[PDB]
Amino acid sequence: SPKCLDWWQAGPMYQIYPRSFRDSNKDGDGDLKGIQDKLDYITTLNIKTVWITSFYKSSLKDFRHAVEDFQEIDPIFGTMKDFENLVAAIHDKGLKLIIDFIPNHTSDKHAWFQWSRNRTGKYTDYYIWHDCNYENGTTIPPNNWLSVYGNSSWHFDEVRKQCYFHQFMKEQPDLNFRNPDVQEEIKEIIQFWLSKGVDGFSFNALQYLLEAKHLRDEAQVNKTQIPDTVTHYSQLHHDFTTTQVGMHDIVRSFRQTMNQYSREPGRYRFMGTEAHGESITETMVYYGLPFIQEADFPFNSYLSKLDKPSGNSVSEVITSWLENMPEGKWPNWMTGGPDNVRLTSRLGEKYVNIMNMLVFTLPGTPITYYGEEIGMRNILAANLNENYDTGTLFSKSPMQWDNSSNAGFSEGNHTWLPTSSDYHTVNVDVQKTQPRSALKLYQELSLLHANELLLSRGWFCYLRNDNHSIMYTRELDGINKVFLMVLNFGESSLLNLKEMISNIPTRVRIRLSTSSAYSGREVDTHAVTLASGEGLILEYNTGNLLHRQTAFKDRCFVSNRACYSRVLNILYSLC
Amino acid sequence: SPKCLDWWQAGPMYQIYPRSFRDSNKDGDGDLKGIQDKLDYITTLNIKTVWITSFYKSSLKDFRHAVEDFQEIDPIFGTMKDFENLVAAIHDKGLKLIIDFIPNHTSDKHAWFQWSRNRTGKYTDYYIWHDCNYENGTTIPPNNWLSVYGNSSWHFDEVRKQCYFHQFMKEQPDLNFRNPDVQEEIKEIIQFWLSKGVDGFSFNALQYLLEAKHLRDEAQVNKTQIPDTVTHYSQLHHDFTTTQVGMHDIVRSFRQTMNQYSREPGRYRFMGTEAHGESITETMVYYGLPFIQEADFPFNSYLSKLDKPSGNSVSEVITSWLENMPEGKWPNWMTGGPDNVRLTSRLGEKYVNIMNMLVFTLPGTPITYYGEEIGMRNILAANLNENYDTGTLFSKSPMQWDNSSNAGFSEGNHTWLPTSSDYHTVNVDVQKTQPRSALKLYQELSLLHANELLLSRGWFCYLRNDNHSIMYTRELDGINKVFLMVLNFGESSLLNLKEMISNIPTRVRIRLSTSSAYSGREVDTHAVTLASGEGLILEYNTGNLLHRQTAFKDRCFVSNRACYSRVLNILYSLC
Ligand SMILES: *[C@@H]1O[C@H](CO)[C@@H](O[C@@H]2O[C@H](CO)[C@@H](O)[C@H](O)[C@H]2NC(C)=O)[C@H](O)[C@H]1NC(C)=O
Ligand SMILES: *[C@@H]1O[C@H](CO)[C@@H](O[C@@H]2O[C@H](CO)[C@@H](O)[C@H](O)[C@H]2NC(C)=O)[C@H](O)[C@H]1NC(C)=O
Ligand SMILES: *[C@@H]1O[C@H](CO)[C@@H](O[C@@H]2O[C@H](CO)[C@@H](O)[C@H](O)[C@H]2NC(C)=O)[C@H](O)[C@H]1NC(C)=O
Ligand SMILES: *[C@@H]1O[C@H](CO)[C@@H](O[C@@H]2O[C@H](CO)[C@@H](O)[C@H](O)[C@H]2NC(C)=O)[C@H](O)[C@H]1NC(C)=O
Ligand SMILES: *[C@@H]1O[C@H](CO)[C@@H](O)[C@H](O)[C@H]1NC(C)=O
Ligand SMILES: *[C@@H]1O[C@H](CO)[C@@H](O)[C@H](O)[C@H]1NC(C)=O
Ligand SMILES: *[C@@H]1O[C@H](CO)[C@@H](O)[C@H](O)[C@H]1NC(C)=O
Ligand SMILES: *[C@@H]1O[C@H](CO)[C@@H](O)[C@H](O)[C@H]1NC(C)=O
Ligand SMILES: *[C@@H]1O[C@H](CO)[C@@H](O)[C@H](O)[C@H]1NC(C)=O
Ligand SMILES: *[C@@H]1O[C@H](CO)[C@@H](O)[C@H](O)[C@H]1NC(C)=O
Ligand SMILES: *[C@@H]1O[C@H](CO)[C@@H](O)[C@H](O)[C@H]1NC(C)=O
Ligand SMILES: *[C@@H]1O[C@H](CO)[C@@H](O)[C@H](O)[C@H]1NC(C)=O
Ligand SMILES: [Ca+2]
Ligand SMILES: [Ca+2]
Repeated sequence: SPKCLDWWQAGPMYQIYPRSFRDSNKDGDGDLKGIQDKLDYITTLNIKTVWITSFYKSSLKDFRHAVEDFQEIDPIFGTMKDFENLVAAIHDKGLKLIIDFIPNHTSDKHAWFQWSRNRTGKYTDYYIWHDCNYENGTTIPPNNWLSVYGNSSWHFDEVRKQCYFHQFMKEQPDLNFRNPDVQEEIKEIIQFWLSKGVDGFSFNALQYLLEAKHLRDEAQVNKTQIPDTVTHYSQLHHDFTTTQVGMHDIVRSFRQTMNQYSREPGRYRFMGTEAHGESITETMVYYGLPFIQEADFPFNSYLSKLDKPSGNSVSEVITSWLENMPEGKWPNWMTGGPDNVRLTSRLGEKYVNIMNMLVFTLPGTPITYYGEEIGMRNILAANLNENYDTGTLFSKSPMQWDNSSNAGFSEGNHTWLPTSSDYHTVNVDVQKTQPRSALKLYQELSLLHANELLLSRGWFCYLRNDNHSIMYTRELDGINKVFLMVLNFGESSLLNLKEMISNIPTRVRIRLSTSSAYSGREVDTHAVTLASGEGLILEYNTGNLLHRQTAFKDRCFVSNRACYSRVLNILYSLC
Repeated sequence: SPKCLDWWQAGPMYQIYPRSFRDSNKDGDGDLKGIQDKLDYITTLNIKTVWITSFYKSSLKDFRHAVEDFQEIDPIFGTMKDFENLVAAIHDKGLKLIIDFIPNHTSDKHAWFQWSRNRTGKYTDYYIWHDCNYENGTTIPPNNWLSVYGNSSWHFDEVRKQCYFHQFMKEQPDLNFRNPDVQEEIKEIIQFWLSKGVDGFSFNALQYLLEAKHLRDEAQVNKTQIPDTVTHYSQLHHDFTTTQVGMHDIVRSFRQTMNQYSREPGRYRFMGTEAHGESITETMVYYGLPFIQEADFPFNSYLSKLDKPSGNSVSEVITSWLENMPEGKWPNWMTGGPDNVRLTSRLGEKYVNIMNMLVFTLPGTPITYYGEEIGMRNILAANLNENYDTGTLFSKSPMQWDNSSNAGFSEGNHTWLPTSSDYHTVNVDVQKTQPRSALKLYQELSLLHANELLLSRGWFCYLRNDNHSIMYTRELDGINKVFLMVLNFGESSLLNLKEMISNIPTRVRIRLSTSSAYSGREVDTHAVTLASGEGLILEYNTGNLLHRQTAFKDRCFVSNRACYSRVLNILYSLC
């Protein structure tokens, strides 16, 4: 008898950017009270977890953040009581809530830093201070290290008369995780939010926690370049400021703090991490070891990087994640996020449905960014008098609920960001009346994913794939039924499935289709037609399963194998 | 009720260089059968653990080693049966046996390497192979990395037509610990020796297990130096070939393999490591974490580095180890070893006794190198027709047992190394007849250390120290007795102890003294005389202990605090 799937394994996650979900008090900024009013809509999506990005008291709301108090709410989002009412409303709905945590830096207005730049007490080495020659407005940094946004990562502080370190903007001084006073502070921040009932954290920017103690220069990517023109982050090799040797042991103490709150059954606290962008073998380290426990999964954002809808492009993201993942770990598929271009603008409107069908039929936890379920798109321009990253700001446009003032988001006259011009046709109210929309298909896949027992605990055998088409099967032993997903990223195709499967009848029934005209229509596997961005979930009966054979041992995947008993009507792991 | 001390915590360790202990078959090389004949002498020293350095089948017996078979014995030392008879003899004596393990490299005659240089099967990537331009006997290495003994660490292999990596000599190709086939091989070597009854391992050269995958050049210590004259290891910064990010996780899997054999009580398997030479904060990482288990202790060889007998020199080694050590860990004190100059030649013959008294009264496990108990010294010259390191060879001279042929070591005409000329006066037989010798005092400290309950579980308060004198106290709460160790590394001293302690009577009795004339003589703490290399263990009665006060909270140390009950007659941890 195998162990039940945890709540973070069983249902999709829904990532919300709280300043753009729903506005309650007519001021143009979303708030925690507005998320509580729309909890009913989240349960129609069969969502399991709500993931709210940062809402702490912040002096900078971008550039990975500048938090002035890790135990407070920013005023625009509400108060501490408004958050406690939201958590009670989320739990009584049967949902879970995970929140963003960034432990790397603070704001230069944090009380810890105003005490540190004065050498007040034990706060003197909460940050990384160093002597640097400064005069006439010019400073000589202790080394050639560059900030992620590009300039010397050392900044002179006139009060302390030294230089402090920052990986990000100068408003974001880096905390010193080599001393144990700072790790006790972060330990107390975790315990404060886990006490309020938060079901887990998403830790971001963990690869920047530690830097080399010797403070030696980095090696330039171009060896023969004049050292005074090195100002771009991509012009250096980052061997001393990223993923130092003691970094994963700090992450493991975060996990051990969260184990104190995850003992009682039903209240396991989730831990997730932002993946290393340029390396997938460094990402799989966060999965932990057979004897050392770490993150529950690192968030896989490699599907949200693709800017060309190709068959070989998607196929490569899938196999590379499942090949490198440790043996019995849980995959996850994130097709969009706050800092990448929305799916409709990146790939095209004809690919919205095919992409919802992909992440819901792959093995693991599908993670959904708000607006992706209705085919939302990037806004073309904005006018913001606040410090934001204009390269990534346009995917945070307010949610489109109906055809009304500000797409039914604010009920005021102004919103912090403009809504898309096509909210008259693309909105939640309109899409849930028409029979086959982007929102309707999402609700059919979310419901299918919930109660199938074949998509949640079934094997995954990835069949061959020419470009422009992806095929794979989900199957469990004692079920006598398999799902066959055919996804066509090409211009068209009329392909023969009897050649490819060799385990398929001549008449199979269509369980679901993105075009949605094939409601329950049967098809003949001799000649199946796929119209350039269409996907089918075929369902039929068979005994000879694909993973039993020796030809497919290499391309079948399962997290924890468990056969099914038609007699006893239970999963059992002995098989 | 606190947990009992393990066998590696309770008694001293005795390090034996097996080729120089005792020769059985007249061939001039010590063997495992010769160690079994002298087990009686090891129990007169009250030794708990025997530590035998490497004896595997080796093509190179120095330069950290070149092993041709990790599951065989070198012929000069005996056979597999001779080892099984030695382990049975060691256990039936009540002793433990730990052995050396080096997992970094092999010999170029290993079967794994003769299969790897031919690309035979899965052995093709057991080692680190790379393409390099070779012609006319000259080779262009893949980067500027240097071997520890100084030259390019890449060597061209004519059969494979590539370059292989070696941190040490070219006869020692480095294993590839990034693939899992090699870590399964080392896992099976550990299980093979733990099955034979070996009670633990000493892992050496663990900081060299991993190297950077990118193979980028190191940074020169002298930035403006011509790159073709960089041939010394000390001319580079070793950021890519030493202590890479995944190294401690490989050590932790070694520990987890040894936990399968350490479950039954009385048979815990010890794990020790060779310390990082130039850094003490990197050494304390091997102690592990509160939640991740690693080495039981890293071997502290900082006492064996001192080449000047100074009071401030010894005092600095002691405080730096106890300050940086994690909270409840076990210290260890190694005053000599196979690769450093013996204690008599490094400091002087007048400092042999004072150094035995130091490591036996400090808190932790004292580790003894064979010959140190009788005041052995380095030989002046040798004539070896084998590849050895002449800089460190002279501390491996054969053990001096009596005034006979070859100091009673071989019973043959030749020995692999000559014995010291002064074996007529310095030998075990002579020293155990005269009343107060180096061997006699060692047996009194070893016996005192065994059954005292104050030196094994007592606090350690390090009192003030002018140069030329070291004072410290060992005390437990419910015992009503304290030991006061006065060690004089200066030229002479007549010091007043009533000024320094303020808890001491005017008449205290001498428990032990290196000069040994003070057998049971009482002394007056008004004027105590110490003759330039003398040490006293003073013993008296008091109630107001030194660690109870607030002035000494900073300079008292204990591994696991536990008071003593005069009524119940047990240690209890609630105090
Ligand atoms: C580093 O910081 C400076 C701070 O001013 C940035 O400034 C640019 O400076 C050049 C001339 O020195 C101007 O032509 C640019 O207009 C400045 N930038 C802006 C946005 O006004 C500089 O860009 C930074 N280096 C980076 C980001 O690589
Ligand atoms: C690395 O940088 C050097 C110098 O910046 C580049 O070499 C050329 O140097 C001359 C100097 O007189 C410049 O006029 C050229 O513009 C430089 N070339 C380029 C492409 O910038 C060298 O090419 C750089 N290496 C690269 C770009 O790989
Ligand atoms: C690197 O390896 C070479 C291999 O020969 C070592 O050789 C020395 O070479 C110089 C001239 O090239 C001779 O004068 C020396 O006598 C050679 N050494 C010996 C021991 O004979 C060289 O020393 C090595 N580099 C080191 C060890 O730093
Ligand atoms: C680093 O190396 C350079 C060059 O090897 C040293 O600079 C001097 O360079 C001239 C070149 O004409 C030599 O004649 C001198 O002998 C070099 N000086 C020395 C001390 O070797 C530079 O000094 C070195 N840096 C050090 C040793 O810190
Ligand atoms: C700055 O320093 C002064 C004196 O050094 C101190 O009185 C003041 O409280 C400090 N400011 C802060 C914000 O700690
Ligand atoms: C003052 O600033 C100028 C900038 O042109 C600089 O060259 C000079 O060294 C500075 N001198 C002092 C004393 O700060
Ligand atoms: C949507 O809103 C517009 C303006 O508010 C209105 O004219 C239109 O009738 C609405 N749509 C429907 C279906 O009622
Ligand atoms: C919003 O602004 C409009 C004019 O811009 C004004 O007529 C209206 O009263 C405002 N609404 C609120 C709630 O203040
Ligand atoms: C060397 O290679 C040949 C053929 O490639 C093979 O027959 C031989 O066994 C190899 N030698 C060793 C020691 O494996
Ligand atoms: C041969 O060796 C000489 C060494 O003087 C070298 O200069 C030359 O490049 C080499 N040529 C070939 C073809 O190996
Ligand atoms: C030690 O050995 C020498 C030579 O074997 C011998 O002359 C001497 O008497 C021995 N010492 C004692 C105390 O017997
Ligand atoms: C040792 O060598 C000597 C001469 O060097 C010889 O007389 C003696 O017999 C040898 N001993 C043995 C055991 O071979
Ligand atoms: Ca940092
Ligand atoms: Ca290695």
